[PDB]
Amino acid sequence: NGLTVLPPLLTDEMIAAYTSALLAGTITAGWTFGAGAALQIPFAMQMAY
Amino acid sequence: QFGRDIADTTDAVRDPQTLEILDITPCSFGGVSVITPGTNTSNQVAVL
Ligand SMILES: *[C@@H]1O[C@H](CO)[C@@H](O)[C@H](O)[C@H]1NC(C)=O
Repeated sequence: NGLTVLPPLLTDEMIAAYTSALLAGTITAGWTFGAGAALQIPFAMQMAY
Repeated sequence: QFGRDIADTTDAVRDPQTLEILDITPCSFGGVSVITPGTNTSNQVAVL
């Protein structure tokens, strides 16, 4: 009687979605992440870079 | 005659006449919050 735990604002699914979006953007795009180039740089080119 | 919890708080009790054990649970409670878009715009409020 007097103690309460409050839920966090962002649920687990939202955290997972944020991580998924960030990694997908970093993988699909390359140095063009951020600015909406949205073309798709080949991965081996990024590795060579 | 009765049970106790980890914090040594009563959770059950034998009725004095009918030798049966009744569970005990504290009554539900919680905080209160008020939502406002600002008196600068309106006077509607919603509570949680
Ligand atoms: C808030 O109040 C100021 C004056 O105190 C007024 O100029 C402004 O427009 C108000 N904002 C809104 C969103 O109504």
